[PDB]
Amino acid sequence: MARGPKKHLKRVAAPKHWMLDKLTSVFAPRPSTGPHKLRECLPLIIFLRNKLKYALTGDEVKKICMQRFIKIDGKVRADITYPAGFMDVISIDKTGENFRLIYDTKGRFAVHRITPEEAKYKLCKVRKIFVGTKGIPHLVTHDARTIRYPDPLIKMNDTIQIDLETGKITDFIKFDTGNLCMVTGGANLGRIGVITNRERHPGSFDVVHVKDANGNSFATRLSNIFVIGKGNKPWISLPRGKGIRLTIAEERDKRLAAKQSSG
Amino acid sequence: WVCRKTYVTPRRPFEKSRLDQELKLIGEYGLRNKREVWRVKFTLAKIRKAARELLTLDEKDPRRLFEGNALLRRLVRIGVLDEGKMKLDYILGLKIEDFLERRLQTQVFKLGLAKSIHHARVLIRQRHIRVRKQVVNIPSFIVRLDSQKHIDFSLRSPYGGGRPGRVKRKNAKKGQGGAGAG
Amino acid sequence: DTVTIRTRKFMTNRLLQRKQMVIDVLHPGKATVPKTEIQEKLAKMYKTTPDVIFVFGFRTHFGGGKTTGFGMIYDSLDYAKKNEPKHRLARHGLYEKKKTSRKQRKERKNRMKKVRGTAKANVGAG
RNA sequence: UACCUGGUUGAUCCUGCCAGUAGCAUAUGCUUGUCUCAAAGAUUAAGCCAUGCAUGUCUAAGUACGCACGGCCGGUACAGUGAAACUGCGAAUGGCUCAUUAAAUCAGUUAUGGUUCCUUUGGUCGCCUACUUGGAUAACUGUGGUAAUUC
RNA sequence: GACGACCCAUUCGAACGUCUGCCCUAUCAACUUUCGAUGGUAGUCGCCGUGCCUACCAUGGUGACCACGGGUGACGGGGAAUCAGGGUUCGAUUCCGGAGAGGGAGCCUGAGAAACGGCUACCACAUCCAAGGAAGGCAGCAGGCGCGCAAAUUACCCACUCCCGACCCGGGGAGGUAGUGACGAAAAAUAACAAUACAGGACUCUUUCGAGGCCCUGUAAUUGGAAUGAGUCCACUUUAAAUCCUUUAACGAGGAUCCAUUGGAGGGCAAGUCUGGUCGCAGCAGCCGCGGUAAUUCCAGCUCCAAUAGCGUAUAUUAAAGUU
RNA sequence: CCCGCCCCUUGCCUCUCGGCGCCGGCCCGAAGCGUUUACUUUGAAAAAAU
Repeated sequence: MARGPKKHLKRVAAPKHWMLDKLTSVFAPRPSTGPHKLRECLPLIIFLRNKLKYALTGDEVKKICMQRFIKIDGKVRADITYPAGFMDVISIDKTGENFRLIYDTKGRFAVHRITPEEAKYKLCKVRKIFVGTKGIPHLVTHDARTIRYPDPLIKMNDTIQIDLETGKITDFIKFDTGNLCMVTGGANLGRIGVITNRERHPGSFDVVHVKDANGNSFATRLSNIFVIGKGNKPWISLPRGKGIRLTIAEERDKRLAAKQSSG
Repeated sequence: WVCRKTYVTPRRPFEKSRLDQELKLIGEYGLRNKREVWRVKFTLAKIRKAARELLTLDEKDPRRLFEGNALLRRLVRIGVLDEGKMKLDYILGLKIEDFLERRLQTQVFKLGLAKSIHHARVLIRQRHIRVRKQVVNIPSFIVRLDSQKHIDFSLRSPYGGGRPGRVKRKNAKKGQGGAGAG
Repeated sequence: DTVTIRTRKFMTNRLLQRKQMVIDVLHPGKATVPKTEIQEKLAKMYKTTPDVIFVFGFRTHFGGGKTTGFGMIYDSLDYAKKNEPKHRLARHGLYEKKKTSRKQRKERKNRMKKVRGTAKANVGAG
């Protein structure tokens, strides 16, 4: 079957980090088309009945979205399979709560509640600079927003703080060694550490070393690096564990050390 | 979806020596079938197979430490192994009888009221015992070490408090309606 | 008989206008009491009266002596009547849907394909 | 469980096969008290098929003079509900089978700086008529034709 | 707010292309070329790159490191069975990719199709008819015929899971539920305890004799008290509605019934030179061999052994095979 | 069995642009690489179920 694009998605080929079961039926939600990559998305309904358990059936989530209590990036969305991804803020204004989508140290989108103050902006990577007609420059970001007239000194692999309401960036970082970074793709995920070094090749990818403040060195491809703030100075509130990432032996030891699994 | 076959069959079909061991082992613990024996012996040989891996690979490699620690923890948790042992070499000193001792029917007999091992199996199945608060029908439980002092009769049953059975309660009414006047 | 309803996973679900918890029940007599009896008692534990209590679940553990279900409590009637799955409203009546069903529907449709401009005729034919 | 046992001779030691042994999956015989899990017209005929059913769809927001219902008071564009019909969108997804197919398919790896892209998301949206231009089609009404059709 | 539209970016992809990887055959060793084979130059065509196609021109390309040709009960892969180490065999079948809707060819619409629950024609089939004409494609779910060693209900329902639509509201044999089901897997009932009765042996006393006495055993006779689900069955519960299960009344066990079978007993190989019948007949026997009047192997009875809700038989395949 | 020393020691330079130094002048990291492979060791990179 290949006379056009498919529309079903199974459960057993579903991207594994949404933590689905398999004794519910064959299908899984499928992200609809949008700004983030299909693998990198967390569909809306999985945050609302397969995490926080406001709803219990998919029809219930549709009944929440219809009354429009949900926002994403300060605008109103009303699908059940809206494709939100990394660095967005969800905002329920009927609870007074704001969430942030960020990577756990085990590489899955966690619940990271935040102040309303922080929830007025997000961190956006620059990917492309493109001169349009009549000599105007542009930015292009991973959340796929086109912000016209950027000041010229911003280059790709940099990051920019965006004001959700108005565009028109507040600050930026210029990519270099000794800046604090998060990993967003690759087999490493959610790890935090300073850049330390870069390496360039002519075509065919290139890699970027990273080192943290716990004395571990690891590397990742260039295009999986994301900047979060100046050296040892995050401009976001980080979820617990701080991207350090333990081994399984040490992690076991903590649970049996406090002797705690309930409270 | 997922299944597996727990027991295995003997390689040789007949051998007087082998058969005598399987017979006398069943006699001791009051087991039903030889399939209930080979099941146990599978478990032992399985644990012995995992163990034989870990002994070859240098100490202070992460695979050997984390696995061994959690393996031995589980052997200690059921109490077929001492913590005065707790080395991977002592896994191999394990043998068939220590498993069979931890079975529920053996522990019913050992630490509760029975008259023979044959009695004790029947009490578990006729629901006259519990394990802490919970009725069981399984005389093949394996009983965690901590819980070998919470084996009690059932809180409702003719043994301990609870209603009289229908052999008793029949005969009580046999003094008034079975021979009382009719 | 002996009825113990014990409160576990209390959540105030403002978005759906309800309060959802677990219904943990202990009873060493005959386990499993009617769901009608349960919602009476839970009505007089948060004082909300039994026309906004809804319960379901109630599988009884092996050996009895405990049963565990899942219960909602709505703020008002109209909020229940709107949200509530159709079968759960019809469970203790205040709602129904007449269902013929599912052969009468299909057989009408296939007859309707044959005519045009009149939808009422095939239905009139009985 | 890193294993063998019977058979060529009057007798012995070899070579070698046969038979014995255990698992697995299809068929079949005989027998069967309770519980949970569940494979099932592939093998041969990608042979052939009665009958029934398996894709439709409307919000305050494209088009309501149904003579339908309703109104309460109507019409100033003019209600409220609304079958029908034009219009929009989908039917290129799923489901099923394994016949063809040996560098083909396919798998890992790479490339579009050689290209297209419904849709979503973000930008782009001022070189005797305008108080709003033109004329037909369906439903509908009425009259028909065929042995017979979703004509 | 709703709607529409142009271009760029993005998402979902799509399409071509790189390197490496494939089962058997030499009783297949040379093959390919103007019916383009390989290359050059320009053009045509196509979404674009390209002998994809045309004109002109060049004479190459591939092979014993197995080409080319032929075969395949060959869809490919993620995998599956067996196994010390190394391997061998299988993969139609739930995920991913591909191909196809009786066989062929052509084509409309659309962003997307060489679509078949769209269309047009041939060929092969087959239906209705007033004989003038008209209509059809179950390798979709059920069901039937045929084929065979060999395979289920013309059941219930959109509640779950998701998908489709102008849309919170509609629809979906996708999907969920039940039935048939000894493919296969997990759990484990078919009697437990005293009395009497004989029986054994440690033990004690006694010079032996003998007696006492303890530990257990079966085994008879009855019994005695106790216990329980198998079933029957009001009730709760389950769920879309129901079944089942778990939960609970009341009934429900004395061994005779609320009955365990399948194979075997000469050797391999755990188990009888018991009795009757048959007497190289009838039959048994994977193998070696049994049967000709005293049958440890046949036909039965008795007894015993193995496995146990299972066991036997046929065939494919692995281990056994250091007999690839 | 990580720096260096006998001649060698991660072989060289040449330098120049953007930091570190010390008091215009001077020193040392990054830039071309050691004839090529295999081999070995580490990273990156990999759908899920099993």
